[PDB]
Amino acid sequence: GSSGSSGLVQGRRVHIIEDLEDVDVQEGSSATFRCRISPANYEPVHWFLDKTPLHANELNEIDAQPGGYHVLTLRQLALKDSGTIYFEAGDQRASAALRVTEKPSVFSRSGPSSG
Repeated sequence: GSSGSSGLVQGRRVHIIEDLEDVDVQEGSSATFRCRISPANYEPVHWFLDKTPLHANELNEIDAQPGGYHVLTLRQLALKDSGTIYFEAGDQRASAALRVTEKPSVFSRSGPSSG
C-alpha cells in the first residue's frame, strides 16, 4: 500500500559463528553475553536489549575476547532489563533470552539515563 524504495549494497560481510545462548540471574548482577561473530576482528560492535541501545560505561562492560568473542557484562541490571539481547554486526543480528529475576539487594538500576 505505502510507498518506498529498495537497495542491496554493502561492503564487508558478517557471519554469526556462535550466536548467543541465554542468561538468567538476579537483577543487579552482571549477566555475561558471549557471541562469536566473524570476522574475528570485527568492530566496532553494537549491543541492544529489547528496545534500548547499550554502550560501555561505569556499569556497562563490553570485552573483546580472541576469535570474535564479544562478551557483554551488563553490571547492575534490573528486572526491567529482562528481555532479549539484540546484537548487531554488519548484516547479521543475534538474539538471546535475557532473563532477570528478583534480587536480595536493592537500589541498583532506577534511573541511570534520564530520558
